[PDB]
Amino acid sequence: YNDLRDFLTLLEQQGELKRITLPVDPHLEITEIADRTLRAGGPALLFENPKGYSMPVLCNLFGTPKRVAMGMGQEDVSALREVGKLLAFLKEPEPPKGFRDLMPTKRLRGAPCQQKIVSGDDVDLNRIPIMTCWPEDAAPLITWGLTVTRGP
Amino acid sequence: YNDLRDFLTLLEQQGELKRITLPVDPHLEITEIADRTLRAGGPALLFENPKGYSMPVLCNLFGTPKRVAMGMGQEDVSALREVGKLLAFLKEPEPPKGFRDLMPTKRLRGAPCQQKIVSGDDVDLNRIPIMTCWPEDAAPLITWGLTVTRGPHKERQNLGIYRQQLIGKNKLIMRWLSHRGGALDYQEWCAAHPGERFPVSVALGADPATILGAVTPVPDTLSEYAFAGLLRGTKTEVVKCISNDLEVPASAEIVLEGYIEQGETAPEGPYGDHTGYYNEVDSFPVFTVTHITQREDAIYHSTYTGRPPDEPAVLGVALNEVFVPILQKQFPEIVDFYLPPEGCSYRLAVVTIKKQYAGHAKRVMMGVWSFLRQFMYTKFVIVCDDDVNARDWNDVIWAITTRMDPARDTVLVENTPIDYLDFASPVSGLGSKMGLDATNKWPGETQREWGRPIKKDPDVVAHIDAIWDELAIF
Amino acid sequence: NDLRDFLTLLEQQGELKRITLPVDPHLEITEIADRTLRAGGPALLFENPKGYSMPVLCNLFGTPKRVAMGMGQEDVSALREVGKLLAMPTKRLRGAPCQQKIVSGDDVDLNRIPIMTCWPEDAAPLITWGLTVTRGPHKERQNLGIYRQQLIGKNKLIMRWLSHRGGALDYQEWCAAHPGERFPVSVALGADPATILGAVTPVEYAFAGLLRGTKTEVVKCISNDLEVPASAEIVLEGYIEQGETAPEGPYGDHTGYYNEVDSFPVFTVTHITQREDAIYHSTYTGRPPDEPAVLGVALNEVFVPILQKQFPEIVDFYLPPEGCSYRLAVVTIKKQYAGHAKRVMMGVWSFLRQFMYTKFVIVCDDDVNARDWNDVIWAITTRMDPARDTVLVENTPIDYLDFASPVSGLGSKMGLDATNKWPGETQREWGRPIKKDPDVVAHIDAIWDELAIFN
Repeated sequence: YNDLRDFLTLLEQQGELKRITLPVDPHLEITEIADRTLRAGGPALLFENPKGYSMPVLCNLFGTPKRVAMGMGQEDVSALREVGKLLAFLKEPEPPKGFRDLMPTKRLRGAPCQQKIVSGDDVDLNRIPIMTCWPEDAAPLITWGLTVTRGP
Repeated sequence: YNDLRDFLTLLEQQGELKRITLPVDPHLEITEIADRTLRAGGPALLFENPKGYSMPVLCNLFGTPKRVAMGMGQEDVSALREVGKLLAFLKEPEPPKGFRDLMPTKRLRGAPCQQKIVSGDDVDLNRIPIMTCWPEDAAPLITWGLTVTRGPHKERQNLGIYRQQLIGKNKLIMRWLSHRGGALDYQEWCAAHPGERFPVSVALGADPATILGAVTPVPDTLSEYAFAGLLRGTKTEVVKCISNDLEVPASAEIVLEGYIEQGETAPEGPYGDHTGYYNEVDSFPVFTVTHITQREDAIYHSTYTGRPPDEPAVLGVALNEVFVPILQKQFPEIVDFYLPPEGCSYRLAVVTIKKQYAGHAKRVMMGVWSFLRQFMYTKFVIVCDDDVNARDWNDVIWAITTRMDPARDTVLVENTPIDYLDFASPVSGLGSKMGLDATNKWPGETQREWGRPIKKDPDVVAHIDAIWDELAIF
Repeated sequence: NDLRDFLTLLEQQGELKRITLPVDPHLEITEIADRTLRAGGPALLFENPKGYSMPVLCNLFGTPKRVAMGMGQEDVSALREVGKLLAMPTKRLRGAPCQQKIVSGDDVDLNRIPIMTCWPEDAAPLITWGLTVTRGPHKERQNLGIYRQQLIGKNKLIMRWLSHRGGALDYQEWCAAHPGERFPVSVALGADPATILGAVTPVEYAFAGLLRGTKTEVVKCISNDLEVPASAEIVLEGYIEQGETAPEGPYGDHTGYYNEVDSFPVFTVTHITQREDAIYHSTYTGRPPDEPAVLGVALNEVFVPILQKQFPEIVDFYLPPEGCSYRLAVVTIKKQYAGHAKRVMMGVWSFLRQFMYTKFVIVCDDDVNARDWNDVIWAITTRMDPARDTVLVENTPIDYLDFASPVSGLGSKMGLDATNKWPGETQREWGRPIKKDPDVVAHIDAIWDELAIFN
């Protein structure tokens, strides 16, 4: 609801989340487990013992239409239709000037995403359990994470 | 503004109206005069001396895009775009229940359209100067006048433009071509109350807004009359009928009330329409007029259809100016969207976009044949870049001929839906469409060095643009 | 008689407007002439050209009625008899008016002439008209031909010889017979309508003659033997030094695109024999239609009678300017059987050679005005079905310079059968056109004035 953590506690309650405390390698091993998992329904996976990393790797979060729906505050694949109706309506909010005579972003000061910080000299990306997907892949590849940019 | 009369006094002041006090026959003579008139700009015509009738015949009202615009409280052909923006916005008024937590019709008691009344025993339609258009036409035919009907269960009512043949002193033919509008309310009433007569009313000479509202297509999320209100600025004043609950505009000039006797039909004799050819005889429902109500010194509004430029043809050009923005909102690449009258108002369209990638032309193509319902029957689409005037055949032909390879750049798709009356098709209601993009070809679309087009200097076109009037060339 | 005389009559008919306001021959005249032509508009005489003395004549052939008067025929469709004619010298005057003024040596200076620039990206000013005269080193018969010459010096123009036959052929042989010797050349600007017109027709000086009956008058050039028209407003007598070739920067042409760079012979001007109060005559070639296109339209009338001898059913053959006056054709005929339109189609793509490169052919019935898009589109949209009425022939020969074809010199053509379909072609009830009875037309005809509709 408010953040990812809350979404995972919700899913874990609904049996939609599984924790693999067993040692797993983020180098194409996580994909294999995730692949089989997704290929058979399967819950979101949370590997808390990645070989050589301290960060648990969370994947296959939206591996089911049910979970995708839930992630949108609907908890029902069908409800997605209501989201379509909304999208349509949002396109034309106000009328032209001729016949017109008839949800802000809450910015905080502090943020949990800035609890731990490192910069410049020491910003080793190698500390993050970035995973490799297939045997012929070039190198580890960040796959999620929304890139934010602004026009000039 | 409020009623037709006011619209004509306005036009007459602006030199857009002319009164032919000379004796003229509503039997194909008015058409001839109107035709020539419309074929050369010409004002709306008001014949106040029809041979054998007391009602002056008013025609060619929307014979110019200017006058069509004015009739919509805009007084500018360009302004029509604002009407398109409005139409788009009206479609989605309110959000779904899920995320929701974050212009009425002024009915009067009395009405000038009911100043004079006759019914049943004496409802001679022969008194009205209904005009005949072409020499081979079957008989006099009412051409304007919005037909009002109501469904057997829906409170909302529909306004329709159906031509009506004169088959009796009090019988007309109701030609409901479409499978919607009044035609739907009838086949529906027949179900809900089989055998019982279907109520119908036709209003002749209503305010330009109610007329144009009936013409322009509006979303089912709004009543025809309602739309007229936005256009006009004020709510439209309607009034209850006499033999039914239907509502007709109170300022209407003449109003015909009656019914349609289930099963009663009649062959709609040949008539020439927009295509410029005669329609072949066909059977249709017959409207029985039990009541004729009109104003004092009421004038008969009428028109005609034939080889374009047509009275309706120009209305369509003016009406297409409103779709442009509705079309652009969907395809921002579209610069201009035009449908030449010569192409029978809808049979051909020219689209000019800002090509941003190979194969783009095909998208706008499919777009035209699917987006809006008023362009599903057009069988010819030409796609061009923004350096060509979609409204100038010299520019379009140049494009077709210089930046196109027939076999390579033509898209033919078969067995698409087509107008039941388009005799030129292999089979009624089924035909093919042709798309021809004449857009500059990009690498991939071609392997040759494309030509560098001549582009006029903006400042020069701007200079002689000012000194132009000083240069008394014409 | 001559140019000066043709302008008189033309103005006598309200077909020639003098422009007193100062207009710049640098693409400003073009912008004006271009609007004038596209919308009817009479010939234009720019009397007050910016930065120049002599006035500028432009767009005199921007209307088929002017091209008609340019031979006293008054009949645009009178060239048809000329075509049928395809089955008389000059009068070499001694001392012509076009020699009332003469200059030479380093006194040439072409910058003094108001030669115009047509488009904002054009290499330099260009001489669109001009009757280029050349005498081969063999026969005593000189050639004409119109070639555009780019200004590249106080007395240097680029002689852009298009094909390899005609004026260009001379220079070639000449270099062979007389290797290393300067090749005489001259260019007349302002010859009478009959002369210039005849200059642009496939058959040279004789043709112009027949166009006016009486033979044309010529005059020996002051620097060479070439005989230019006596009625000329100004003559450029010079030579083309062997081996001297300058690059002709990009110029917009009749197709409405810029032509890539290319090298051509350079005309060295040694003399400029003009006349007192002489005017400059030129045109412009840009996105069609343009002065030259609407002119070829009239010239293309000499082929109509040749096409009719072979295809009697053809009622009218037209090649609108918008199609580069050769790429698209519209033929109206008196159909006599199913599939008739196809026979005509291929007839267009094969009979005459000058027509075998028409990319688009539209066949219609005689009740259509091939020269009226309101009638053609009507026919196309009301009597066609894209699917079966379109003929697409592939891998055929086409303009080597037409970059729209997939390959140079090879591409496809499209035929449009917009004729009324008959029992074999359609299997349904064709429509009967709305025809008006003359009695009612006649009536309002006699009443039209009374009805002060527009008065």
